[PDB]
Amino acid sequence: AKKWVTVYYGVPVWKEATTTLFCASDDTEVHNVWATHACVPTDPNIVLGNVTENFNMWKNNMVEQMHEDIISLWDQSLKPCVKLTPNTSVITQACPKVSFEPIPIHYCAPAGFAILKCNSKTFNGSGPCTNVSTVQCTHGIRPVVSTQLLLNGSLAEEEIVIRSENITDNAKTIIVQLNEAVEINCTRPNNNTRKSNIRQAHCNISKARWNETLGQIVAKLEEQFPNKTIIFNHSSGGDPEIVTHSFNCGGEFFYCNTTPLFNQNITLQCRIKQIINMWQGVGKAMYAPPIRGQIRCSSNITGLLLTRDGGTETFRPGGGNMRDNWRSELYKYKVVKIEPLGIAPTACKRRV
Amino acid sequence: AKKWVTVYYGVPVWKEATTTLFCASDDTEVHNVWATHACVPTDPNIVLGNVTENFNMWKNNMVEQMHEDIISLWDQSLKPCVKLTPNTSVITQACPKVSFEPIPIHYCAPAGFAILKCNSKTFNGSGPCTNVSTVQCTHGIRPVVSTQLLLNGSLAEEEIVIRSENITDNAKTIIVQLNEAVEINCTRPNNNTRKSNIRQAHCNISKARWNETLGQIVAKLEEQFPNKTIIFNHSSGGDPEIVTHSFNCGGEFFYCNTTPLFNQNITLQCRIKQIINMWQGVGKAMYAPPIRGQIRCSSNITGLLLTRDGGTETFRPGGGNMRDNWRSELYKYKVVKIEPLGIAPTACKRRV
Amino acid sequence: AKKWVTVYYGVPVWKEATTTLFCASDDTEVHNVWATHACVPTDPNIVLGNVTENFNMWKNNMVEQMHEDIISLWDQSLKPCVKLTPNTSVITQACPKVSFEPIPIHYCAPAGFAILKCNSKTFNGSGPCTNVSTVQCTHGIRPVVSTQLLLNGSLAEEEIVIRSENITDNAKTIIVQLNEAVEINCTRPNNNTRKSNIRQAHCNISKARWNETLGQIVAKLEEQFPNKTIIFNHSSGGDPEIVTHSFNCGGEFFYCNTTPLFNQNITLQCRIKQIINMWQGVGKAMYAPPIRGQIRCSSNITGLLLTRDGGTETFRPGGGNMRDNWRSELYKYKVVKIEPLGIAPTACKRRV
Amino acid sequence: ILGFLGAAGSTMGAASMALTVQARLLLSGIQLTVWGIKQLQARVLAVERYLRDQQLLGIWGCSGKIICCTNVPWNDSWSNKTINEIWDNMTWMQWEKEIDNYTQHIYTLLEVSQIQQEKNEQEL
Amino acid sequence: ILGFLGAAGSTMGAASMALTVQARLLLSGIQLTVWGIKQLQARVLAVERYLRDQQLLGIWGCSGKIICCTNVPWNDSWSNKTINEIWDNMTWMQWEKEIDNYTQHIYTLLEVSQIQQEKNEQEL
Amino acid sequence: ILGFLGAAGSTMGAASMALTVQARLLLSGIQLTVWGIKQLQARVLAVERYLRDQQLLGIWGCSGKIICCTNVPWNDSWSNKTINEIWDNMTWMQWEKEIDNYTQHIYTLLEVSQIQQEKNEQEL
Amino acid sequence: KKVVLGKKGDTVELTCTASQKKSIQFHWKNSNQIKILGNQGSFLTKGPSKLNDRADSRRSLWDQGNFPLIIKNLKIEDSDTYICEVEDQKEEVQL
Amino acid sequence: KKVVLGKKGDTVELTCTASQKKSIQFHWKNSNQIKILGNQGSFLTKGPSKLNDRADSRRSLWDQGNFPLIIKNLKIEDSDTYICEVEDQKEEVQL
Amino acid sequence: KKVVLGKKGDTVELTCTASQKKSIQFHWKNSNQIKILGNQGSFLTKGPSKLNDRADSRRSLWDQGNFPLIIKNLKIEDSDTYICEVEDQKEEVQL
Ligand SMILES: *[C@@H]1O[C@H](CO)[C@@H](O[C@@H]2O[C@H](CO)[C@@H](O[C@@H]3O[C@H](CO)[C@@H](O)[C@H](O[C@H]4O[C@H](CO)[C@@H](O)[C@H](O)[C@@H]4O[C@H]4O[C@H](CO)[C@@H](O)[C@H](O)[C@@H]4O)[C@@H]3O)[C@H](O)[C@H]2NC(C)=O)[C@H](O)[C@H]1NC(C)=O
Ligand SMILES: *[C@@H]1O[C@H](CO)[C@@H](O[C@@H]2O[C@H](CO)[C@@H](O[C@@H]3O[C@H](CO)[C@@H](O)[C@H](O[C@H]4O[C@H](CO)[C@@H](O)[C@H](O)[C@@H]4O[C@H]4O[C@H](CO)[C@@H](O)[C@H](O)[C@@H]4O)[C@@H]3O)[C@H](O)[C@H]2NC(C)=O)[C@H](O)[C@H]1NC(C)=O
Ligand SMILES: *[C@@H]1O[C@H](CO)[C@@H](O[C@@H]2O[C@H](CO)[C@@H](O[C@@H]3O[C@H](CO)[C@@H](O)[C@H](O[C@H]4O[C@H](CO)[C@@H](O)[C@H](O)[C@@H]4O[C@H]4O[C@H](CO)[C@@H](O)[C@H](O)[C@@H]4O)[C@@H]3O)[C@H](O)[C@H]2NC(C)=O)[C@H](O)[C@H]1NC(C)=O
Ligand SMILES: Cc1nnc(-c2cccc(-c3cccc(C(=O)N4CCCCC4)c3)c2)o1
Ligand SMILES: Cc1nnc(-c2cccc(-c3cccc(C(=O)N4CCCCC4)c3)c2)o1
Ligand SMILES: *[C@@H]1O[C@H](CO)[C@@H](O)[C@H](O)[C@H]1NC(C)=O
Ligand SMILES: *[C@@H]1O[C@H](CO)[C@@H](O)[C@H](O)[C@H]1NC(C)=O
Ligand SMILES: *[C@@H]1O[C@H](CO)[C@@H](O)[C@H](O)[C@H]1NC(C)=O
Ligand SMILES: *[C@@H]1O[C@H](CO)[C@@H](O)[C@H](O)[C@H]1NC(C)=O
Ligand SMILES: *[C@@H]1O[C@H](CO)[C@@H](O)[C@H](O)[C@H]1NC(C)=O
Ligand SMILES: *[C@@H]1O[C@H](CO)[C@@H](O)[C@H](O)[C@H]1NC(C)=O
Ligand SMILES: *[C@@H]1O[C@H](CO)[C@@H](O)[C@H](O)[C@H]1NC(C)=O
Repeated sequence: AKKWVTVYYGVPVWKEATTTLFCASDDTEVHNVWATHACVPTDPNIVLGNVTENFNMWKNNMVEQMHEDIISLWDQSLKPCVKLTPNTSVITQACPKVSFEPIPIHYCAPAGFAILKCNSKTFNGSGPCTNVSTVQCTHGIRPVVSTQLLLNGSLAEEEIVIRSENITDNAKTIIVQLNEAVEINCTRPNNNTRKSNIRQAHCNISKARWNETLGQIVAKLEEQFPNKTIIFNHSSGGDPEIVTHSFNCGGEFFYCNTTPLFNQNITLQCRIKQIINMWQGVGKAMYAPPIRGQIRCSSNITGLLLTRDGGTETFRPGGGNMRDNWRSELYKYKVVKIEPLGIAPTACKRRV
Repeated sequence: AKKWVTVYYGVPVWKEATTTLFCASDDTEVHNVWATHACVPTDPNIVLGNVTENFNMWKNNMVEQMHEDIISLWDQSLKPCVKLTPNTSVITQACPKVSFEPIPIHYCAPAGFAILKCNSKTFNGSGPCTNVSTVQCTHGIRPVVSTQLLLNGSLAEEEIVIRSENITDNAKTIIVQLNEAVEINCTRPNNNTRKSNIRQAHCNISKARWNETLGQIVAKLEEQFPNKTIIFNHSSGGDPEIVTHSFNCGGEFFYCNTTPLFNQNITLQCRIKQIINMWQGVGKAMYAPPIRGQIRCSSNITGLLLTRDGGTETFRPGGGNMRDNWRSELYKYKVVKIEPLGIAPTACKRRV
Repeated sequence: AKKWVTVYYGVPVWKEATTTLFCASDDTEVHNVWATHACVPTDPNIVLGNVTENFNMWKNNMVEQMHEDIISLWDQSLKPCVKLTPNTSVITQACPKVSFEPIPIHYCAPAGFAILKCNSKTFNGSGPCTNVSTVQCTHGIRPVVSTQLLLNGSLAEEEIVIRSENITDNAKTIIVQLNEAVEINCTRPNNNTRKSNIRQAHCNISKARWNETLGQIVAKLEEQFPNKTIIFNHSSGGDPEIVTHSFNCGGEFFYCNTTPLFNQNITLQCRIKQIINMWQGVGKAMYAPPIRGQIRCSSNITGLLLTRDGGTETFRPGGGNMRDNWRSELYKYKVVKIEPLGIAPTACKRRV
Repeated sequence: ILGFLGAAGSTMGAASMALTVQARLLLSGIQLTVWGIKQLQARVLAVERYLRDQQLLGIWGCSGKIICCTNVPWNDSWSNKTINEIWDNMTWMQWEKEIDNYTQHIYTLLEVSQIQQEKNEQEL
Repeated sequence: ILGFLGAAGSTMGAASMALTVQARLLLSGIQLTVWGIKQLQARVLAVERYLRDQQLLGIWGCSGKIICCTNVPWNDSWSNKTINEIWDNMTWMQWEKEIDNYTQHIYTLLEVSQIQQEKNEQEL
Repeated sequence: ILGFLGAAGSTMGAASMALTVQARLLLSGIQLTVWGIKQLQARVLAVERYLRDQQLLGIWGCSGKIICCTNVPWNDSWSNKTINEIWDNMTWMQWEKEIDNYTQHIYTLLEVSQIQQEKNEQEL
Repeated sequence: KKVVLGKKGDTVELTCTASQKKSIQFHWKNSNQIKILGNQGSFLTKGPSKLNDRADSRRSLWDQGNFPLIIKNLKIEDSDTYICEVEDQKEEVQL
Repeated sequence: KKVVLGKKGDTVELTCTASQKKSIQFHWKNSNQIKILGNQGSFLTKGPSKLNDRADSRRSLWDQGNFPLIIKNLKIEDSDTYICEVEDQKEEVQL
Repeated sequence: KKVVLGKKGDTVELTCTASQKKSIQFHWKNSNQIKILGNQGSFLTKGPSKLNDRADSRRSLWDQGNFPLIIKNLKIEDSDTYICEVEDQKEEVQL
């Protein structure tokens, strides 16, 4: 009847890890050149029982490594001719053009660690996940950088999922993951060699697909705001990299007017430009001017970065933080460690 | 004086294993193409003391794996143009000719297992082997398929060894392993392009070698049947793949009349044919017709599959079970596991 | 107050090892061909606390392995046309010329062993080293063979270090390691095709560098012999491989008159010769005659093998033992093993 | 595998029962290079932690053990629950979380107890 | 190497004598990638089975041991032979084969004995 | 790492103190293919020697232990020094060297003592 | 034994069976132990029987454990008993 | 609160600060919770404010934890209080 | 010591020996410690002795542990004692 302290070894109790993951992945392309020495060949090839875990995508740490490895890749591979760091410091580089087409990479746990995965389709957010499994490696993610539309990512399993740390507040973004992709075809045709045009381009979006998609999004948004009509608007202002929709294909820096999407095919007017701001930190960079021949991007719109007005309701596109883009894919994973030692009350005593 | 139960760890007691072995082995040839992904590079490089073990070649299990891996190799590599499975189901395939020349492969134990080997030259059979050693890997075996004569196998160390589960009964075969090889040269010369000949071929066997070999075999057979004259005969009937002697070189299917061997060089008359029965299971297959140019096989007769008449005595060639062919090489090996825990009576007691 | 015997596991007590080290290292060149199968790729990448260790370069054993591996390399790679072993036995070989340019190799400890390193710049000798660290692998050493001058080796960190087992005795050599290298340029120019010249060559040594170097050496030698003027002399006699300065570049065997160095540039007269004595053991060998075109060696004089007169003092160059050359680089290393078990007096008792 | 009993997902009582059964059955006997090496590196680390922990536990008098009973009484202020409430209804994760802030106190006490007993034994 | 004493090929008595001698001497101190990895995989497995078995044996009160003496008497019906007949003339293989069908009975009894002793000790 | 306590470079007394502290912290929780394989081969060997030694030590009654106390008295002729002179001022290397020639004598005595105790216990 | 005895000029079929459906090798023999018909590998093998030129089987049924034996142009002189040596069984049937 | 109130026609500058110097994302808002100006990624982001065509910042200072907000062509009608939502703090300042 | 003393105009041979047969390096010296003759590596090395132009050895015997020393054109003025510093031994012989 006397209660005593006893100790057990092999107790399966988890704590969050602070470790570093390794990269695994699969012709001079810069990501392939990098991967050649940066990543290992991939793994050629476990649901847990009645467990619950509080995954929190906005407070994760897998993100910092992803957002350090990509800057290193990018900065080494895409050299500006002029790079200005703020006094100021200006350096220059040789500027050959390079092939640029992002490839998937996987993050994998080092010895002693494992990655928890949330398998709940109706993920919702930072609340408890009641469907948890374990892996060594995450699925492959293409480190695509873009601003208003999230391109070439994964799709929601069944329904559009709106994930936001605080929907009500509006000082935070809303990440919308689509359960369907919308195809977009962007190109700069030949016979556009004028100086006053090599910097002009256009994009085609299926009219029906876009309209079907927004109707589905609105039906989901109305759950939070059931008494209001939802109106989409264009951007408010600020740096051009985020005012309009920016992306990069073939090494060229593209900007597109998305007003017609948030106001046959829908045609957007796009431009290519030599002077850009950096996303790597505060500063500017100049890249060598465009080349001749037809240029084309082919992509899947898989999501949106939206914000909502404060004080009928209005939403508009925005973005600029590559970390937000990384979260949209890494939200399902957490890395943990095991501390195999515990204490419990018992009903025995040591002979003394 | 009181006897007590005691337990020891590390007790070297063997049990037969039921595990799966891995393949190790050494230009588009089908076996090399297969081996490229099916087998590992070979091992660049132990007699036991006073032990005895009952090896049983007719009740082994290394055979089933060998006879699953070869079917997989073969079926993937030598596509029939028409394959009929019995109702019936008929499928077709593209039929390029392929290079076909069997190479040796080795079977090797996985972690936790070892292979016992019998080193008794006078092996005899399923009785106890008093000369036992251990290996990880077997010697290499070429998966040659043939019917009446066993070709390109190993030779007996000193004397012809006759191995049969039940010699007396005759419902079972007799595998004769020679201690000498007899060379046979089979070919289809050029300038044989007639339609009514591309399907004709012949084989030369040294007269003296054949006659010397049979005299040696008979002297050994007479040990079982000392009061009878031994007469060899030709086959009785049944499927042509076994009635006559069948083999395959270069992908072509050859048949030879061995009557002159069991009735300068001895010349046998041979043919090449497009429609064959399968050895993989019950069914038939058609292969693309023969090609032009001189075709040659070069081989070592290393053994025979013989049967004996029931009710002077008569023996004849026969065969058809590739498992019998596999046993003729795998009889020396057994795979076991160790259960390092035992009990013995002792003369001590635990303090209580 | 009663003292008892107790035993501890994990006691860090060292003993000298007698093990074998493995080679690691980095176009048909003979050392590269050898290394291809003889050495592993190198290691891409620990000072001890207050410890002291008696390193003894003249009683080490790393040397025997180095002097077995090099003979094997050399003998396999540089075939004499005629090789005589003493009765006598004479064999011959094909004699293609080979590329010959020594590369660095590293010696590395096998599992269970480690190599101690002395990091004391003022190494001095066989006395205790008070600065000790551990490595798996030594630095790379080029197995260069030469007689009077030690070429292409390492330099002393600060000052010329004179290492000799017994300076006073003179039955032993003095190895002088320089803290500066002196460049020497040796060549056989074109347009020297005479028969009675293809075997003539010359070397240039900077006058100032040589004179500066000797003044520094003498200042150091005077520490041992402070009341005597030091005079350098030429060799006394004996086998030509050591009477004059011998070396090998491109496979050719060179001999140089060093009298002007021990008596603008200083020019030495050199010769190339077909019949040599072996350093591998007692015997002789003939090598194929010289080739056409300009031949050049480029090297760093890093040390000297000197002896001193017995009974003003006189020193002269000499050499011939490749083991002495090996010691000049291996003196900093020792290989040891750990015996993790010890005994100490204590103040406790076992309950009985 | 540090989770020798596989208890994540079930309560502690069940885990102990499962061990007894499995131990009985076990005694009774009832790219390919890269990932090859990584698979082993993981096992070697786990072994080393295991062996290490088994002797570190000697500080509390529990070396060479998976389960170790004490002479330090439970302080009810650390839980105020019964044995069956804890062992039948809670998982190890729930349990350790419940008492996560008393760990250093408890470990300290275990060390102290072990020290006192060793002292007492050597005095005799 | 699970056969720590190397007894296949010799009788049990000899194996025990051999152990004592060798243990004393030991304390006293008296393709290349593929097969490289396979050689280690084999050792890692053996280590894991060893460590596992050493704690599984606690069910009979024999953890952390190679050799463990009992409080369960031998039932002569299982052998009807003397100590020297078994230890001097039989190998481990011959011996286990002789008593192969009493194994579960014996293991059961060992577990039972251990349970009863643990019970008796905690009652005090 | 066989040098579990890291004593090369410091005296024995300090090493023991260091162990106590570190053990507490640990319990409390306070070319790439070639060298890849070699790094593991080294660890596997060390593990095997460790596990082996831990049971070999049973010959002196010290299996499953890092530290083991005896019933064999110290013979002063082997040292003629005090406990603090040895433990506070000497390193393990200095110490073993000081008594390097009595090792076989001591090991023999430890075996003998263990034998006698086992005999005495089985007699009861 | 089982009896399935026909007359001269008939055709008869007897079925031997296996319980495991493994297309097991088997051999049909007369009372004088002469091999008549069997399953060798995947092939039909005949022995030096008087039935060598008359007997047959149903190969596709071997996979179902059914090993029928068909004798065409049966003679009364072939009246004998025969054994189905299939698996463990040695069933005797008169024909 | 802190008060830095100017008059119509002026230009004013307010500084919000971070203690960790991480160029933390932040947003400046009025009392009606309208986003005016903030730091999104490395970029300057504006909201649908009456100040959208007048306000600016000092990007190079974000690395020092200084997030100044400059309003050019200030009107008295812009008199309000605003929040520096930088890190944990929610500093209120009148402009 | 051992004495092997010849006369002016003679040729003499002395043999120094090793017990291990390792072709050990060795050096022959006079009483004034002048190196005369030795084994350096696999080569014959001479010292600055009056015998430098007269002495020789038998290289093939070094492998048998035999290190003979031959003095041609011996003078009575060379009468001295010499040391066989071979292995551990320092044998003294008069010539
Ligand atoms: C979303 O995912 C999709 C799928 O991964 C991404 O779409 C790919 O985008 C890349 C962008 O370059 C595109 O690559 C081109 O494909 C063409 C197919 O024939 C190639 O011909 C072309 O090569 C030429 O341009 C390269 C530019 O860097 C040169 O490096 C290369 O040498 C070639 O250059 C020749 O032609 C040019 C003509 O202007 C001439 O000036 C040169 O001198 C030379 O003659 C590229 O490889 C992929 O095909 C796209 N994939 C698909 C399926 O269409 C998409 O970009 C992702 N979205 C985002 C935003 O990343
Ligand atoms: C017992 O072991 C021995 C030794 O392993 C086996 O003997 C070998 O059998 C193979 C069977 O093909 C034989 O291979 C031929 O060797 C010739 C040597 O010069 C090759 O020239 C020939 O290549 C031609 O034929 C191939 C047929 O598949 C083609 O794939 C290949 O491209 C070549 O084809 C050219 O010539 C033909 C001429 O008819 C023409 O039609 C084509 O268009 C093309 O021009 C084969 O490689 C080995 O040489 C044999 N080994 C020896 C030592 O003789 C033996 O078969 C084993 N026994 C059994 C039953 O397996
Ligand atoms: C100290 O270290 C330095 C640095 O490692 C060593 O110096 C190197 O010594 C090698 C000796 O050969 C020398 O190699 C030559 O470099 C030349 C540079 O252009 C090459 O052209 C030359 O190649 C020719 O000669 C080779 C002789 O074996 C042939 O094998 C080869 O095929 C080439 O032969 C052509 O030219 C000859 C002309 O006579 C002609 O007969 C042939 O038919 C054919 O046409 C060698 O590679 C290195 O360059 C030296 N390094 C430097 C920095 O100069 C130095 O030797 C070390 N000291 C000692 C004593 O080892
Ligand atoms: C009751 C009871 N007592 N012990 C067990 C039990 C049941 C299953 C497994 C184990 C066990 C014990 C020790 C180790 C391991 C193990 O899996 N490894 C060794 C350490 C490194 C990882 C591999 C399992 C005990 O039930
Ligand atoms: C006091 C005190 N008691 N034990 C320790 C202590 C402190 C640190 C480490 C260890 C220890 C014990 C056993 C093993 C190891 C170890 O490092 N390995 C296991 C054997 C193979 C190499 C790895 C460490 C004990 O302090
Ligand atoms: C869903 O996400 C919102 C975001 O704030 C969070 O508050 C809520 O608790 C989440 N619910 C679940 C079940 O995860
Ligand atoms: C984009 O190009 C693909 C190419 O097959 C085409 O199928 C798709 O309909 C295009 N979409 C638009 C909107 O042009
Ligand atoms: C829509 O886009 C496709 C893409 O090629 C194009 O062919 C089609 O003509 C476009 N049609 C209209 C009406 O926009
Ligand atoms: C030899 O093989 C026969 C085959 O049945 C078997 O009966 C006999 O016992 C065997 N003898 C030995 C010694 O293996
Ligand atoms: C026997 O075969 C060899 C093989 O080439 C042939 O040359 C020889 O003529 C043949 N001789 C007879 C007589 O059969
Ligand atoms: C320096 O080397 C000489 C060579 O005999 C040796 O006697 C002396 O003790 C050494 N001194 C030190 C401090 O190593
Ligand atoms: C010294 O050597 C250099 C090497 O090329 C040569 O150019 C120079 O003329 C030489 N000078 C004298 C005076 O020896």
